[PDB]
Amino acid sequence: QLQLQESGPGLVKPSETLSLTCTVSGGSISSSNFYWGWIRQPPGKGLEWIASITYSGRTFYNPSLKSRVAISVDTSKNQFSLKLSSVTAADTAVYYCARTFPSYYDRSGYHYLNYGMDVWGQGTTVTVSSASTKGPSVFPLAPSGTAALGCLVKDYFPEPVTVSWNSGALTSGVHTFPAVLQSSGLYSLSSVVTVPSSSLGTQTYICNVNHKPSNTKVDKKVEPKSC
Amino acid sequence: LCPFGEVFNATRFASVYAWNRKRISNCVADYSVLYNSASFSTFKCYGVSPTKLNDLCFTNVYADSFVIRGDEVRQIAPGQTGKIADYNYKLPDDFTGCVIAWNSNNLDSKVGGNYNYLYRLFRKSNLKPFERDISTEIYQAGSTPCNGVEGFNCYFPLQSYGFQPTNGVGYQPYRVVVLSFELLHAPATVCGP
Amino acid sequence: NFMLTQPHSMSESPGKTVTISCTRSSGSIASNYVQWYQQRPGSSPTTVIYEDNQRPSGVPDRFSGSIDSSSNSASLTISGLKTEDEADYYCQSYDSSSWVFGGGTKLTVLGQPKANPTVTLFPPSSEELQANKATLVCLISDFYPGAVTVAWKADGSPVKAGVETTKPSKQSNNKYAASSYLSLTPEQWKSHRSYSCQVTHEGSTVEKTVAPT
Ligand SMILES: *[C@@H]1O[C@H](CO)[C@@H](O[C@@H]2O[C@H](CO)[C@@H](O)[C@H](O)[C@H]2NC(C)=O)[C@H](O)[C@H]1NC(C)=O
Repeated sequence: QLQLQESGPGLVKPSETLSLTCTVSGGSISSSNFYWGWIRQPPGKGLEWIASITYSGRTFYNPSLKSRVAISVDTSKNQFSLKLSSVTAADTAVYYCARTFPSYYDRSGYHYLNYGMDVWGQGTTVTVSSASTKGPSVFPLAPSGTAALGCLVKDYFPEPVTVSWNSGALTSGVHTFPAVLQSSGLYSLSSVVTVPSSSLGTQTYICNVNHKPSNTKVDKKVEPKSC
Repeated sequence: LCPFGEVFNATRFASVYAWNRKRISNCVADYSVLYNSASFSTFKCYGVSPTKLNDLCFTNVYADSFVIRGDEVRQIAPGQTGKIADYNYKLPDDFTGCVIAWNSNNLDSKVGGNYNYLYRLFRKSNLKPFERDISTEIYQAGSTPCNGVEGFNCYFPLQSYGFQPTNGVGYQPYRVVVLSFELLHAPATVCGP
Repeated sequence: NFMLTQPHSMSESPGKTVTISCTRSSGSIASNYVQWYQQRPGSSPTTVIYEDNQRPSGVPDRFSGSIDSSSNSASLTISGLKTEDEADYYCQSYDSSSWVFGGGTKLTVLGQPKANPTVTLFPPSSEELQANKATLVCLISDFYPGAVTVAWKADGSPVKAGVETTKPSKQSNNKYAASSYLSLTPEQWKSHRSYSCQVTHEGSTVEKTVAPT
């Protein structure tokens, strides 16, 4: 029942310090039997381990990143954190927090610890950029058995955005398309819900657009066309 | 000397849903009879090394014992999940102690199947650490009431392992002993030599 | 530290068995536990094997892991392959110096039927035109295999500028989606009778048309 939730700034400038936090629920970060670590994945590439820690303070580091890394625990917030100094474009990645399989001793007294990840977080996307956040502009995509209606989420930076419909009450027939990366370097995406044509007079449809890096939340009502 | 022979060499072992606990206190514990044995299939210690136990003192030792199948032994570990950890026998995340298992096919399988060993398959919530549930209420899996009988989406919550000596090892019976090493703000009463 | 080498890509039919290898470049593969992580596109990795051969609860029993000291490789065997198993798979081990990840294997499940794309085309909203912008939105979904070409028309003339089209991406349901956006000035939108999004898939064209209100 362990759940891990990353939080990050979405953006960091080259040469500045990246700070990420992982909030744990369904378990205590002060447990002596586990390590807690960070793994990252650059766009379209493989996994890389960064570091792991346990509350007693023993820490392990990827030797290639070690000199730029700090990792720490905050028991009263049930959190652990990552600091990565002097970031470059190479540090653009999705960062995952994770809890390791538990440490143990075998019958011969050999100690096994920090050897693999058991429970993974959701990931937080980090983009290294000179630019600040840009929040989206949201436009309705009006419908004319079934009808397709949607929301256009235009010109935001960086990734990601999330879209829900009717505050999470409408999930059937929802398709949020992967974003386009524009030549400008901004993103746009669309979310479309397929609904019965007969609902369109009486059922209200609202898209709920979240862009955490700009702290933007936008609700847009999508109303049928009437020619 | 602490009575670890009575636990490990008991002729009968509990079903996991009705797991046995023996409190061990006020005695000298020779753990070498365990860690010098090559007879165990699993021997994993959390927060303590077995090669140090003869040098250590605890307030109490608890010995919990039961039978599960081979591919469920991995559930008897901190942070694990599955039908055994969730609904039958739960270690705490902070567990300090040893999990010791061995194959018991020769004792606990029967031609035609031994159906005496049960586990809980259904429960409304997960067990807390070291909680025991021996209730046999009909489990409501759907939205219609059970009126205390099996029926539409209403199931008896315990299921038999049915151990046959010819099963694959993952489906053979394993006897498990969990030793908990407890440190309270109170005098030590269980010490190594 | 050592390398773990995996095949980049593998394909197999549903119901069959696939085995993915993970070869350790130096020191014994048996010296250190090997894990396997499954990752679907856009999703966190999940652990399917740990300590070489142990399966987490919730992992189907047709996932198994093993070690071959002979080739110095770990293996993940997926028996009874399901379309749900399409994913990237990473092996991972370690020694006293550091963790090591394999480079990942992309598994494709063969035999999926040809599916023509569904195309939805939206004209500019009155709100966007009020903001002096005009985006046509061409949403392409449920196609297999995962390649389309998109052509836009102004009346019957080809559109040569203002088009941005995504790479196809695997949906939940193992078919593919893509989107194409055409940016116009309000004058370009109002000055043509219609615009069209033409989607070609496996030599067949699906077209939608929109026009000013
Ligand atoms: C349970 O019974 C077995 C078998 O009688 C015990 O095993 C022996 O233990 C001593 C160590 O004290 C060894 O020197 C003998 O060689 C063992 N005999 C065999 C046949 O293996 C075992 O120790 C008992 N378990 C406990 C916890 O006391």
